[PDB]
Amino acid sequence: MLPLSIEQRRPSRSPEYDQSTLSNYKDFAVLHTDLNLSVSFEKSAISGSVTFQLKKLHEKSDELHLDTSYLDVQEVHIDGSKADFQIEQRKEPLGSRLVINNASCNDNFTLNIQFRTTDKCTALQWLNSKQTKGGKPYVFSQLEAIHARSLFPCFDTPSVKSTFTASIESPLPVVFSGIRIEDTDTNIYRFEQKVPIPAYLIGIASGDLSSAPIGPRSTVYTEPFRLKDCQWEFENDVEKFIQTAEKIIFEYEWGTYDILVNVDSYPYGGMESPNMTFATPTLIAHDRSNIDVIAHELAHSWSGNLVTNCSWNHFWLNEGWTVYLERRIIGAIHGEPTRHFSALIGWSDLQNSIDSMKDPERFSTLVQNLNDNTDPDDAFSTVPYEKGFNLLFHLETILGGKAEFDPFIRHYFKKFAKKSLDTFQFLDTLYEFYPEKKEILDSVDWETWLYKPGMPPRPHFITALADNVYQLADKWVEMAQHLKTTEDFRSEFNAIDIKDFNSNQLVLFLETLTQNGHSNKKPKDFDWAKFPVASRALLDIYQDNIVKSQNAEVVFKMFKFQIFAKLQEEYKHLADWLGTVGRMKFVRPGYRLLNSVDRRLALATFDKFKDTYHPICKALVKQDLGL
Ligand SMILES: [Zn+2]
Repeated sequence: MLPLSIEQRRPSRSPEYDQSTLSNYKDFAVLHTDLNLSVSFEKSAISGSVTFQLKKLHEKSDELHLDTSYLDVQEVHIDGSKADFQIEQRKEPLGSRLVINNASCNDNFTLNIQFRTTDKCTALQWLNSKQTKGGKPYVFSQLEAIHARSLFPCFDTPSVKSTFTASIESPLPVVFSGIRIEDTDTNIYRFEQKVPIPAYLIGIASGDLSSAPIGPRSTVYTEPFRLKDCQWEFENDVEKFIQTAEKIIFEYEWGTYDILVNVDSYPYGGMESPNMTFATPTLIAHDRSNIDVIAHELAHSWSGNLVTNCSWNHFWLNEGWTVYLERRIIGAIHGEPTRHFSALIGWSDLQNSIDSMKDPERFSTLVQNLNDNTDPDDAFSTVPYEKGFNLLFHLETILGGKAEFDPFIRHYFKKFAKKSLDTFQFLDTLYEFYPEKKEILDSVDWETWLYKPGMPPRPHFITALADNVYQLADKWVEMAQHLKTTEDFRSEFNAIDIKDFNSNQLVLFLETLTQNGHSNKKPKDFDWAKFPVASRALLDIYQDNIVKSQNAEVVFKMFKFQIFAKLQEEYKHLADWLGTVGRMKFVRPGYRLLNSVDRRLALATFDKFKDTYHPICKALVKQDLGL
C-alpha cells in the first residue's frame, strides 16, 4: 500500500533481520534476564553470571546461539544442569559466537552462563584514581552499539528486549539502568528494570557517588564535591522537561528519570540508559545554559528506549525521532524560533558530517545496509540524527503541522511501545494513520530521503536567531577594518548585543567569527591576528556573557577565537583549561589549537595532564602532538 520501488526494497520478514548479531534471536524469546555481577576495580573486570528465562520458538534448523566478544564463559547450566558449550573462533567485527547445547530441555528453560570480562573487554571503561577529581576509582559501561556482548553473553541485538533484574557487588556505590530495590552491608546493589530494554541500553557505573533530588521523580548521581552544583543545574528544569515531553507524546513510562553526571575524565557526550541517563560534566555551567542537552536523553525514553530500531540498519528511527522530539521539547519551552535554530545548526552539522565522513557514499544514506561484515559503528554519524530529523520534520510540515502530526506521534509510540521496528514498518503505520492525507503523503520522495547519500531536500526553517548571530558576526568583520580604537569599538558595540543570545547563539557567533564572518561578501583572508584591537575589544565588551561563561561549550569556542586571533597572552589560559576537562571534543581540538600556536606549551600541558584523561583521550591527543 506504499510506493514502488520502496516496496522492492522491503525485506521479506519484519522486523528486518539483524546482521550484526551472531546469535539466533529469531529462534528464542527472552522472557527475562538477570545479571549477578561483581565489580573488581583492582582486576579491571566484572565477573558473575547471567540467567535468561527463554522460550523456544517454532515457526527449521534449531540451536542456541549467543553473542560474546573477548568474554570468558566459564560454565553454562540449563535448568540447573551442566550444559555443553563451545566458543567459535572470533570473527571481526561481530565477535565469538557462544554455542550452547539446548537439545536436552523443554520449550521454556532457565539459562545460566557464568563469565568474566576480559582484558580485551570493549564494554567497560576504567578510570584510575588520578583520572577522577574525587580520588576514587570509577567504572562505567558504554554498550552501544554491539558492545553488550562484551559485558555478558546475550542476544546482542536491538530487536531482543527483556525485563531485567540486577545484583551488582562493588567496594564502591553502583548505579544501574534500572530502579534500585530495597536491600537488607554486603556491598550488593540491587535493581529492577520493569520495562523491556535491549542489552545496549544496559548501563552500569560504579565509583564514589552520592545523590540528591532534582525533581519529584528525579535524582542526580555524581561525585560528592560536585553534588550540590549538579543538583542546582538540573533541579529547576528536569521535571519541566519531562512534563513538556509528556504533553507532546504521552505519560513517561519508566517511573523515575535520573541523571548520572560522570567523572571529569569521561570522554563521551552522554548516553540514554533507561532510568539512569549518563550525562557529561560539561553540562554543569552554573547558569543552566547548557541544559537543553537533557531533552535528548529524556526524549529517548520514548524513541529508542521504548520503541527501538530493530537493527543498526534502521538506526535513524532511534536517533532521528529523538532529535525531532528533542527539538519539539525545546520548541515547546523556548519558542518555535529556537527549535528552528536548533534545526538550522543541525543542518550545518550534517553537511560537515557528509563532506567529511569516509565512504560518504555508502554511510551517508539514511537507511543503512550493514551485512554481517560492517562494524555497526560506521552507521553512527550525524546522518541518522539530522537527516532523520529532517524527514520527520518534512512529514510534519506537509501534514498540516504539529497539531496534525502530533496525533501520529502518539499512535506510533503507543503502537510500538516495548517493541522494535524497521523503516518499512514505520512507513506503513504512517500511511495507515492518514487515509485522507494519502495524496500528499505520497508526494514524499522516500527514495532520496531513505536511500540516497548526501544532503536531503533543504527545509525552510525560521532563521531569526541565526540571522542575529550572522548579522552581529558580519558587523564585527566589517568594523574590524574601519574602527581603529577600543573606545571606537566600545561605542558601536554593547553588552546588549549578545544579551538575548542563548548558549547555542554564542557558540555560532564565536564560530562564525573564525570563519571571517557569515556572508558571500566576506573579506578574503581577512585574518583576526592582524587586528589586535578588534579581537581583544570583542572579548572585552562581551566579557560577561562570553569570557565569564563557565559553559564549556562557549568557553571552547572562545579559546578558538583567541587562538585564531593569535592573542598570545591567552594560551596559558587554554593550556590550564585542558587540565579541567576530559571530554574528547573539547580536549582534542583543544590540544590542536594550543599546539599550532605554542608547541612548547602544548607539550608541557600534555605532559602534566596526560595520565588524567581517559586512556583513549590520551592516546588520541598524544597522536595529534606527534608522540
Ligand atoms: Zn541520542
